[PDB]
Amino acid sequence: DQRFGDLVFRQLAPNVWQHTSYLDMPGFGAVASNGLIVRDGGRVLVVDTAWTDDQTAQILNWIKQEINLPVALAVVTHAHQDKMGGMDALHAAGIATYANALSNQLAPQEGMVAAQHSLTFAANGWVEPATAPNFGPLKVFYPGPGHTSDNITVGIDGTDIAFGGCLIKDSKAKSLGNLGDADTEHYAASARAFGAAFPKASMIVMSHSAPDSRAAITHTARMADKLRKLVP
Amino acid sequence: DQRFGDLVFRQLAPNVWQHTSYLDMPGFGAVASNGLIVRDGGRVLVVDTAWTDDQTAQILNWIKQEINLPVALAVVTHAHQDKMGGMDALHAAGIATYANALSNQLAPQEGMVAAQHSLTFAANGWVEPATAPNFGPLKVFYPGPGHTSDNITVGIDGTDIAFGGCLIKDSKAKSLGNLGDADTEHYAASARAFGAAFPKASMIVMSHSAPDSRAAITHTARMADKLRKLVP
Ligand SMILES: [Zn+2]
Ligand SMILES: [Zn+2]
Ligand SMILES: [Zn+2]
Ligand SMILES: [Zn+2]
Repeated sequence: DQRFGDLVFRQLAPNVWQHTSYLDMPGFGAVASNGLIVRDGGRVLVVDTAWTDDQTAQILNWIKQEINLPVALAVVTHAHQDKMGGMDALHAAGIATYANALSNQLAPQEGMVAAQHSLTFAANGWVEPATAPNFGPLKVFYPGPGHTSDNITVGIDGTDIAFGGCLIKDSKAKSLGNLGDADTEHYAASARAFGAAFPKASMIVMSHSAPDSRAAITHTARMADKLRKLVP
Repeated sequence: DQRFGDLVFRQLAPNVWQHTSYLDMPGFGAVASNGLIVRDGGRVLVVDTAWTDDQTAQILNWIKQEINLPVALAVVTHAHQDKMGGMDALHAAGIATYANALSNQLAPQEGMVAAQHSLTFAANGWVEPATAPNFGPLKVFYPGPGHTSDNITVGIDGTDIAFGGCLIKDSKAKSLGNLGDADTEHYAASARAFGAAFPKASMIVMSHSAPDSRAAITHTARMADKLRKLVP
């Protein structure tokens, strides 16, 4: 695990790294958020920003020093601060940014700055390739509402890795979330859709926990299931 | 205002009618649901099905008898029974059907049959015209999650009418109704988006009330304001 400033990096495969940023906040402590960095031939692809523009810049600085390839594009997984808080740093660096159209639509409402481009999805959940030009091994899937209405998901082709973002909870989590933009009705089915979209992923990377097995997916849907009846 | 089988039709403008149908529920008597019929030159456009296939067939029969123009297409406003229950009646009649891609994605989970085509929306909420061919005066807008994640909205060009579907409740409603699929965080902003998208609409048609003034929007948005709670 390479430390770089306030960011931590963990190689998950040749060509794939997890980036982790921390939001240092009173009462709680540091809240971790994870994203991905993927080397695809002669360029780098990033999934998710860090919490802040300055932390995101540090990712880019780490990429420069450790990998020394240019960053072609970033995909951002939904319109929350842990995923899109550093969009300005990506834009300032001349990186082409992508998000779900709905994520761009909601961005202003949240405190976020919108990605430059909007991804669109088929009825099957799969991204319309015309809207995701040159994503290389990044396979982008919209599993349905869950953690959020806009949440998207990313598989990394030629690896066992799939990224659930904040949709999939840890195999030992007890809660699905605190905020009313989680879709309690559909969550379980969204969790499962994700699993069905990347049936070969054995390593399941997520926003707030160390990578886990496919048990995270099962656990997350099960939770979602039991809760559906208890929400006031 | 006219009765035809177990449906009710109400002319709202030259060229525009409200269709009403009823589903007996155990919770209480007949529950009404409203949709639209629009004459555009030499063809008819339909917004929303009735609750059932049979009831939707009667809408077609009424169109035949009262307007006697062919039905070019139907747009459906979200994946719930009152809006999409009659999809099979539309497809058996050879009518081209459209829904939010998300509505089509969610359909199976919801007991619904998917539309034949998927609508896609820009970051600003307006429908991508390439996905909505020949919609004539139908101006389709996705205001953001509210009643449902997938709820869409329709303005009728050259009229004062805007259709909020189940997003908007009338200005005298005691509640926002069923919140099971609702996005409590974004609802108020989605309500307002709708209003901002059709700033000239003075007649606001909705799924479960008689047409109302713009006060319905304000009232809806304000009820929804009371749903956002800060969570520690
Ligand atoms: Zn989030
Ligand atoms: Zn998160
Ligand atoms: Zn509904
Ligand atoms: Zn309804």
